[PDB]
Amino acid sequence: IAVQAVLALAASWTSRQVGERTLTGTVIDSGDGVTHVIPVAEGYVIGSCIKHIPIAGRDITYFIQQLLRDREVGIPPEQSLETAKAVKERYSYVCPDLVKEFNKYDTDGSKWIKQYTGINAISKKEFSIDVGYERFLGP
Amino acid sequence: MAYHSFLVEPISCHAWNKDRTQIAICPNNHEVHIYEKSGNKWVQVHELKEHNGQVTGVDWAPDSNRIVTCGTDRNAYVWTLKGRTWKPTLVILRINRAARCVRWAPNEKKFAVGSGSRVISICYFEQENDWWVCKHIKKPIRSTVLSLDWHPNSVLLAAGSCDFKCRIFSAYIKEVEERPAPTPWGSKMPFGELMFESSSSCGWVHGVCFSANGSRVAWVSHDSTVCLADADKKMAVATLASETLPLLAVTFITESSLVAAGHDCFPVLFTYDSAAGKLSFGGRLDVPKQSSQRGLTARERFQNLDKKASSEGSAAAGAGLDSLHKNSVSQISVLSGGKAKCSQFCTTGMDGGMSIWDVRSLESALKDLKIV
Amino acid sequence: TTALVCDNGSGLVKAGFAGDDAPRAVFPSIVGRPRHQGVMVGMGQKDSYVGDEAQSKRGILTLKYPIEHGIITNWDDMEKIWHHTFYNELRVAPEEHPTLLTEAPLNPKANREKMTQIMFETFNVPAMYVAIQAVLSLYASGRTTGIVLDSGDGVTHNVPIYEGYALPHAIMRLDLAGRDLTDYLMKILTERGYSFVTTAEREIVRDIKEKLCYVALDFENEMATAASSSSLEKSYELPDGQVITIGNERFRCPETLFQPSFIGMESAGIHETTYNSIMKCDIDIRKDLYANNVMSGGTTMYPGIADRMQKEITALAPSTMKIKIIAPPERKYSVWIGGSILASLSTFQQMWITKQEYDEAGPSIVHRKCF
Amino acid sequence: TTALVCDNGSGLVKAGFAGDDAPRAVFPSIVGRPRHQGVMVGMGQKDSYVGDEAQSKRGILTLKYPIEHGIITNWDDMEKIWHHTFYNELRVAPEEHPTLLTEAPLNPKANREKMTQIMFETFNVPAMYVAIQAVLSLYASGRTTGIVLDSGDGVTHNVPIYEGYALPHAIMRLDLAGRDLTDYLMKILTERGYSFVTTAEREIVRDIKEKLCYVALDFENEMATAASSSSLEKSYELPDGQVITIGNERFRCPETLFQPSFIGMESAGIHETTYNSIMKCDIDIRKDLYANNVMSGGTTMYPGIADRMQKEITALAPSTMKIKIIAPPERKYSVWIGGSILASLSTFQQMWITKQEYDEAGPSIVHRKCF
Amino acid sequence: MILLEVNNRIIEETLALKFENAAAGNKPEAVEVTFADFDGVLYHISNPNGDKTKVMVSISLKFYKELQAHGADELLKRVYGSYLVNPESGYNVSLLYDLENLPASKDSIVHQAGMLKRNCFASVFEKYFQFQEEGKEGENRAVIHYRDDETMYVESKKDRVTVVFSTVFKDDDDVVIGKVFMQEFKEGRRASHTAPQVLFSHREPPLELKDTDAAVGDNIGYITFVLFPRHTNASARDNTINLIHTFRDYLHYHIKCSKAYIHTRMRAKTSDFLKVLNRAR
Amino acid sequence: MTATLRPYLSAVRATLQAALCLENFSSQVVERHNKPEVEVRSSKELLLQPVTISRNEKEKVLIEGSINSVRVSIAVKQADEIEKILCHKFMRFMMMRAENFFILRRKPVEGYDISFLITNFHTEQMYKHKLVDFVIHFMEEIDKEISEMKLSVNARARIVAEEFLKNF
Repeated sequence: IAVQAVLALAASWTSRQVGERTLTGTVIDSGDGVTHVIPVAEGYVIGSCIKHIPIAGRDITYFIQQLLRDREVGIPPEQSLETAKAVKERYSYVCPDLVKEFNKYDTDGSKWIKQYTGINAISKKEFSIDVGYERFLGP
Repeated sequence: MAYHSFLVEPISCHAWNKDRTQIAICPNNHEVHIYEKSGNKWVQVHELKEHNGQVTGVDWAPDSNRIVTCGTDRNAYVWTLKGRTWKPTLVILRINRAARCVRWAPNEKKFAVGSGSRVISICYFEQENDWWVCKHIKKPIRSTVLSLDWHPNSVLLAAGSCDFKCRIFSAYIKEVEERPAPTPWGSKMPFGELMFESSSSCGWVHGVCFSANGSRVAWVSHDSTVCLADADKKMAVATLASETLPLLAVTFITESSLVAAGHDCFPVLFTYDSAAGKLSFGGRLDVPKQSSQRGLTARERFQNLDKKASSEGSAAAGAGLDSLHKNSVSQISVLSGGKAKCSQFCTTGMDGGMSIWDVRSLESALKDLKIV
Repeated sequence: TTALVCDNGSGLVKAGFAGDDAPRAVFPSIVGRPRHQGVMVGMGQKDSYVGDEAQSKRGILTLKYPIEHGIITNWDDMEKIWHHTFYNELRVAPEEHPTLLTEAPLNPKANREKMTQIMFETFNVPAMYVAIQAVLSLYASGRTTGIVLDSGDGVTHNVPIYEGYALPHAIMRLDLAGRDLTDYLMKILTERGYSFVTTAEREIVRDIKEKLCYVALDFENEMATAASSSSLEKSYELPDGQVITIGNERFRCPETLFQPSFIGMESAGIHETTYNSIMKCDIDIRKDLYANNVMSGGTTMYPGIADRMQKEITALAPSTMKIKIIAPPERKYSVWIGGSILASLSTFQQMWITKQEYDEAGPSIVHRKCF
Repeated sequence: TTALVCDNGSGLVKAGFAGDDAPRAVFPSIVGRPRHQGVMVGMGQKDSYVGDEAQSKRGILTLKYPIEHGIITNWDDMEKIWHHTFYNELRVAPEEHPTLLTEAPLNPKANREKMTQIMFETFNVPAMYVAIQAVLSLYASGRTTGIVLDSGDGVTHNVPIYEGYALPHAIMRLDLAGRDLTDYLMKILTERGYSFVTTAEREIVRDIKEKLCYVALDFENEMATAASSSSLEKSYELPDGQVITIGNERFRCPETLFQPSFIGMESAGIHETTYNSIMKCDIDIRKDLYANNVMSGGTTMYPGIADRMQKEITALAPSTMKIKIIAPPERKYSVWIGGSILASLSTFQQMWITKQEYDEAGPSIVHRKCF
Repeated sequence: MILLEVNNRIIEETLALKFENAAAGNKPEAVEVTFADFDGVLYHISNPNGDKTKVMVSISLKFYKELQAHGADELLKRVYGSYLVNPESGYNVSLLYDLENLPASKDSIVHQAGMLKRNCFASVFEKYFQFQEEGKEGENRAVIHYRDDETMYVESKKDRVTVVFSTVFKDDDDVVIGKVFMQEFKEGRRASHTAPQVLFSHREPPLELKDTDAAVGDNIGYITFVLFPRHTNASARDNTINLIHTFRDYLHYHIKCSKAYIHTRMRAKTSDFLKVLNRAR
Repeated sequence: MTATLRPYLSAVRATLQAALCLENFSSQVVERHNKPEVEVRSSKELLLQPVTISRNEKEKVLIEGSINSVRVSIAVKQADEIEKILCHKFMRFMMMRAENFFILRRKPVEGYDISFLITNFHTEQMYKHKLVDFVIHFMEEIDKEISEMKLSVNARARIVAEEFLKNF
């Protein structure tokens, strides 16, 4: 029973071109219940300098369940979270300033203002629903 | 007679002004407040902290109002009411780790001591120190003191020890005293000298008490021997052990009868004449401050769906003991009329309450002793 | 520190905290917008007023009461009474704790999941319990075998237990407690010259009742006496300095509990009506449950009640019975106070239903977190 | 000190020690387990109420006494009751003390292994043997030789002995017990018009019967009498405060022993059926046997049956020889006391299988290729 | 829920996906497989023949030497020699599902080809069936050491088809069940009123093959399994073979499923004493 | 009933009345931090006797006492692997729950079958003799529970064909 990162060590030598030849550097790790950072030098590390980051994708996706109250409708409130992800991951990103970015979606066509379609699983029939700002606003 | 815990302190010791009004306490840990006899209510009167070694004993010289303080630091002092508060006034010693008990040479000359360090740090006042100083009985002793009693002539001393061997000693200091009167036990009476012994290494001697003039002395160990030495029977001795639960305390209440108490929480009587080894009892002394009418069926119901200790027994009528005798009783003393003519007596416990008691119902006998 | 404990139901409001001897939120369960023109500048107001504030503005107010079939129906109707209740009555964060809410059975279902969408996806609360409303009595009474009554205003229940075993065929449970008899009593005192009556005064008939009505003792002879004696008749007083007098009505409407059949209601006199469902059951219980009957809710508290009732129950029963009529003072609130005890039970805490379940679960099977 | 002697069988349990004057460990050889949703869930109850507690709770419980291919089949329900003995009757281990077990005639193959598997791997006794219960009776009488009846709550058997040498072809084992009576007996309540008649009242039926039944002295005289009288009818309390007054049934249904034919059952009536023992027996002894007719059981304590069965038997018998029929006070209760007292003949032990024999081969040391 | 299939969840879904992919003409990713089952299997799968359009399953077991000795091959030449295939090396044999070996109805073989394990066993069990049907005692027994702290053979008699066993007991806590509960089978079937003969034998293998009471008063299970023709008909047969090709292996897994379970009682119990322990107060 | 158990545990509780001793001292030559005093016993005269007490012939108790802290260990007649290792599936399970009740000398100690570590702290923590009036007897009840697991486990033996064969 190894600590989970032990598996990822193998990938760092699956990548194996010239210069892959010591254990000094820094992984940044992220996930859904956990995120991690670790000061590895040839395997050694320091307790309070390794980092155990509790902030993770659960904690985002229910916040996104509140972003539904911005724009969109017609879902069993637990197919609600399903649909929220089923949008999210292909379309969401970062902007340099909010107050520029509003106006692209306000104006400059479907490259901003995409639309998504799916099913109200209350009894498995369609909803067609907005995309826009929620892309850059999520991450 | 009567009782109350105005707040539930683990009263680990108690002490007073001689009018038994300001109750000082050994507390939980290192946090003291003195309370007072607000008629018969109990109300705070002081905060004390600067003897920081928890608290152990004291010797409140109760006329002069000088609490020589002791415990787990050499910040040991005469606390005195400076009008403002009881406040420190330092003692110098050569003990280590702690002081457990302290004991005025009865005429308040000085005090005797029981160290965290095998020893009697015989401590004497210097105006020149601005404070006390000491000299030491590291030997011929082997190990340290739990209980103390000066014989009334005040330079003559008895103690109960973790060196077990039931020994009588002298501890005269040249720079405060002169040597005592020809002590029948033994009269080599300088510093650190041994008057007499009873061969008893029989448990660590835990209580020591002169008779009403100290013509004889009692002892008990915490291993719960009960014992004596009598000089007029020509340095005679006696020993016994109790039936009942192990000792908290014992005292003479005459020259012929004594009160004892243990983990049974109720006091029991002892009685005697002068028949050397003829140590004899007199039965349980108290009657409970409770009667069977206690109950509240609603909370008994609520907390029989929940189940914490929810299968009943009269052990609970004393929070485990029965007799209202609690998690435990913790001390005993006479209030008034004394070791001859007592009018009232009192007891403490883990519950933090004052208690005072049915004395003179038991007054029902005359005279004592028989030269045997 | 503590979790809220409430008569979230009909009646008077009756709510407080776990471990209290009492509720402190106690007022009328009312929705109260105006209707008349917003005139005197300096008067300056929001739109609607709750219970005590409905009183405070009453002449101006459209006053309404959500309690259809006993169901405090619409969600919007409560939400700002709720807002008030916590933030302003109780002066409290609902987020501070789990909460001991309550329910009666025989509601339409998804109701509870819609409520929970409010109580969490509005009101966010850590957790809650929704205790079935007979249960609340058990700590209060201490009882475990017996009969549990309920009558305040706006739901009836009548529950057998024998260490539980609440009987789905032999329970009785109904749309209101003591409520629309006042319609009959209104239909009475119009006869007392009252071309002079209103909607907002059932609340005040109910007052005269609470002051001066009593449960009739020997109805036929009560009527014989009412037909022949002035001694029944006693005065009452009205807001601008006006007396009235009343006395036979004062037991006449207080017989309909034994005669819902007065209106042509299919219910017999209620303990008779009820005794029938008890007949659906074991024989052994019967003297036991007679020696174990328990009373609570507002309208249970009327004078003449037990000294009539035991003798009317006597008209039903087999021979050789002995009885216990566990009908305390404040029996009305004894049901609130029993929930306040229950909340303290460590055993009771052992599956507090969280918002965190709901956060994953959505509504879609909370009715199988239920039975 | 002790060695262990028991009525491990049907009816009540009726155990004690070796040598005692009385069985003392006594409650029904049947037990109940809640038939219910425990609606007061977490009220601190274990899943069974046992004989006397079963009865204290019988409105609550499911209960067992399995198929008439034996008395029982999941004997591993007396599983529980083994502990109910060991602790809940006794607080002791069987594993301490030499044990006198018992079993019936003609048990189908698997019995004694499946038994002893438990009795030594589980009950771990120092050493034991298993008795057959008939002559236990004669020990109490101080006898060896005669005809011994059993009729009981498990079973019946009819047992000729001669200082031993008991008849493999003229001993007559039979399934019959007071167990069986009630199936005819209780259909009569619809003749009684009682719209109210269940399973759990079978014990009250059995009660009234054990209180007031007897066997008819010459049944058509009784039938003509029931057709002309009702002093027959005798009163009986019921648990809500009712009485029922009933009592022709009280000896009508007590004909069925002569008339199994009542259910259309092709069996002869009692003494006629029994005579066949004697018919298969030696013929010479049939003189002397007139003084050797030993009769007992709980089922044997009725009035009227004695003289009836004598005259009935006498309808089969010649006169010619000196009668003694032999049925003591407390014959019902007695059998355990004779079997208890056997152990005083310490010789009775020497038969014992020890746990070693049982271990070494297995109870393949003694089971049922063994005779 | 605890049930199984002879075709594998792991395999069928992936290769039916590969054949959905073959129908689409799709390009590969790197599969190779080895794993195990009941009966001591070394499964295998591959991208054989190097290229973008083949798959091969393969298999290897030591006691194949005891099995190729028998004419199992002919039914299998029907059911699976419907397909076009060759043995791989290191494996006893292999199935090349070349994507050009796939039919129009690509699904239809998938189940069958997956169920092949037991079906290979059945392909030779049929000989003892035929021996019983031809009225033949003692015929041509399949002595196999599939296991070896255990033993088995298949054989025949005119009335009844047969298998026999051995298996060495490790722990007395097992034995105390072994020498009891099958004697409430060998003496107990009323509520399960179907079964052929099965004799678990705490010491006793039958006499033409080994001989009875060959264990330490209880320390070797020489189990035996014999069929009434209400099984040896062309039907009730199949149901039963399936159970047997897992039985004691699967059972000895169920043991541990149930070992785990008791800790519900124990969780409750131990938690109860944690409650009870307060009551000293 | 096993009635000499009454002499037995009445005499246990007479010992636990003679010698309800445990009360505190800290230091006089070495440090104030009160120890596992029963483990660290240097010398006799200050302290309780070391003792052992048979019930019969396999069964016995050990008790050992510093004046302030104490051992118990207790021995049982049972000796089959079917008695031991099976109840030791529990005595494994047991020991983390010892961390939820704080006075085990946390092992199923052999020669005995168990051990305990006891101290004066407890005498100040809540209550009086109802404590030992629970403890000493609770300790039998948790043995009577072995009978509870007995029929439980033996009925797990009655799981056997009651699954596998009874499927058919």
